[PDB]
Amino acid sequence: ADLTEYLSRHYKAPRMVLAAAGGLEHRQLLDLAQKHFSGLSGTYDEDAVPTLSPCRFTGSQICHREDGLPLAHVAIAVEGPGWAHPDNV
Amino acid sequence: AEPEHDHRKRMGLKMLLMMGLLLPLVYAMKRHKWSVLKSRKLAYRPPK
Repeated sequence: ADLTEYLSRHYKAPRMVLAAAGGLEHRQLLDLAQKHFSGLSGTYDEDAVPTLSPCRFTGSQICHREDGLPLAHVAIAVEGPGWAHPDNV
Repeated sequence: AEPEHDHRKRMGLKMLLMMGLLLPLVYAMKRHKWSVLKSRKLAYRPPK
């Protein structure tokens, strides 16, 4: 019930993309999309559809001290901007 | 006996007023750095 609720809420047509690359016409990709995907959100556009909300970055430390392991792993990061931002390049 | 008398009391008022600024300020500086330790949380996670 947890799993089907997740599926119901999230696997909805405006939120998913049929992608292809290779030896194909776009026309037949479009044809097969109407053939096999068209029963998804023809009247299923309903309920709180579903805003993400910003995540507060902190500036903090987690240190799992284990001297039994032979090499140290360290990852360090500042807060980056999202997908959208020109600053990424 | 003491011709410095009036000068030492003038510097004293300056000393007290300066220290009334610097003592809480250096305290905040020291607390700010000690923040990382004073709020730290430990967990012990042994195997099995």
